[PDB]
Amino acid sequence: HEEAVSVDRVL
Amino acid sequence: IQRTPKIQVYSRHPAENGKSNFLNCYVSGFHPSDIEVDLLKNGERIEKVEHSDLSFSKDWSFYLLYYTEFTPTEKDEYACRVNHVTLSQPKIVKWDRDM
Amino acid sequence: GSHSMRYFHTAMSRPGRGEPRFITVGYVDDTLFVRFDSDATSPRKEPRAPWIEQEGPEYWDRETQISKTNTQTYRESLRNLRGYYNQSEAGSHTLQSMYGCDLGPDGRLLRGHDQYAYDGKDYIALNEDLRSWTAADTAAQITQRKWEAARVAEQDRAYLEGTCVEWLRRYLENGKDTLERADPPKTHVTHHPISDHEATLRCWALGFYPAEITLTWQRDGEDQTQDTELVETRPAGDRTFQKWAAVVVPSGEEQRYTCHVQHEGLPKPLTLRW
Repeated sequence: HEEAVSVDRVL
Repeated sequence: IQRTPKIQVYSRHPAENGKSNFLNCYVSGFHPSDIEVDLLKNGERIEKVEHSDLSFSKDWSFYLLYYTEFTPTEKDEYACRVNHVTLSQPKIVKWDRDM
Repeated sequence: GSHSMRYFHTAMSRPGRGEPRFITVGYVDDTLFVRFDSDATSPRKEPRAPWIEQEGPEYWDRETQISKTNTQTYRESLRNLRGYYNQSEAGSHTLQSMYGCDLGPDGRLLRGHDQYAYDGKDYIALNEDLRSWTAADTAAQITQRKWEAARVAEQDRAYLEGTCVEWLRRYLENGKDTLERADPPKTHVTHHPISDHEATLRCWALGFYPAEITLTWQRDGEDQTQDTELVETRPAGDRTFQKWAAVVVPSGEEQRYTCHVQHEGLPKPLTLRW
């Protein structure tokens, strides 16, 4: 199951 | 900044003339991921070729398996033809059943 | 007994040929189990192993949304990276990442991972402590600063210690017939003259899983590291892998050479001779 990531971790 | 592909050409099962098998071309260690890979029969491009899903290794280099169902014979010559940005011209690697 | 789950993300820009392509594949150990491709006719997370197929519609919807969100985030990251390096809009670039968990034989988290590369170069990585970052250069230092403010490491830690481990454990149970089955190598030694006075001894390992294996040649009991030609382990296409190791030996001296094979699937390590 993937991590529910968001745009707050854009580089 | 760029890495040239390693190429291995081999069969899925031990080669036995007249017995249906799979011809594989494994390309790996390359970067970037764009690559052109053809399987050849007596120098001509085989049409029904599938490939694994593009993935990459811990060192970030990409790898792919290209494969096609084939029935080897004594006379028929098989190879893998590979082009990549690191290569001035396509590289041809012949299938050698002892490798 | 040790196992790992890993997701691999790749985004590749292609000026003049549309927006950057985004791909995700997920692995348990050496088994690909899920894929996503933004260039697919109808992009969605798709199963690639039979044991994941039993997950329900809710799983596939959520996983697909994550991938669609990532497509957008990675495109924005590539735009940012181009500026961080003062790069022109002309060239094509690659952003890669991988993340996930390693379990030890006891089934507890052994180590977590979340790291990125840009154009094949390491860029930034979550440290083993799951609390801090290692940034490769002044560009990645910018990313590090944003991520520290966004508390990204805390999110990773929580996922890595919780969801990642629990679902990997779930996958291992659902796919235990394959994921927890080690298939030993079928081995043999071939002999090929090169000339009247030397021949190649080649030690073969076929049909094994997982990929990890050790193949060596000894002469009179001594390791032939520098004189051994080893090919990269390669996939057969039926989930199994292949490897060989060769040495060139003087004609008549073949009995001095031994091949040694070790692999999880083997009752006991093997010693082979021509």
